[PDB]
Amino acid sequence: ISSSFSFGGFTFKRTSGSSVKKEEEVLTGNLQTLKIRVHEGYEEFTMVGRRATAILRKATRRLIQLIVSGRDEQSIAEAIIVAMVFSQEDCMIKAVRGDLNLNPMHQLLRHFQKDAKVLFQNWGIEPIDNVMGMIGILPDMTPSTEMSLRGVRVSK
Ligand SMILES: O=C(O)[C@H]1[C@H]2CC[C@H](CC2)[C@@H]1Nc1nc(-c2n[nH]c3ncc(F)cc23)ncc1F
Repeated sequence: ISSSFSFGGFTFKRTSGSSVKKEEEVLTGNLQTLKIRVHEGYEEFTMVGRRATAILRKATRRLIQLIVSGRDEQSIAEAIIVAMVFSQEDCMIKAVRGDLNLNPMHQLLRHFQKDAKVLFQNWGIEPIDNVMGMIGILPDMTPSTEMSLRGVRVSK
């Protein structure tokens, strides 16, 4: 499996861990069957885009943590969407609200890039502690000191 690759306009580089691929069929939130390569394992990545930078920890169909820095709200949102799709989480699969048309991961990404409101509302939030250098981000992509999208923090 490749150590560096591109997804959603971000260069990903695996800095720790490894995964194996297992083909699985998942049911989307539009009741469509999708055949995807699910990655199994613990991994850490960097993400570098033109307008945002992040560190992503993940496990099998599970986002662990995304620490993201970006130029503005929109640029941060772009990184979050890519990370949420990349995670392969079921809540992301179940947030699909269209029939998808081609690589299935790319179709998922394009769908959420078009409108991420259901993705962000269904993802979940959590309370956060005041940690120096970080802040929370709400489903509407605005900041909060007290709560954040689950597993997501913004570097500031
Ligand atoms: O699976 C693919 O066809 C490609 C598509 C474009 C980039 C990504 C994500 C989709 C994937 N390629 C690659 N994906 C991965 C990978 N590691 N861990 C993952 N967890 C979820 C995932 F979803 C993809 C990966 N490691 C090396 C790759 F080279």
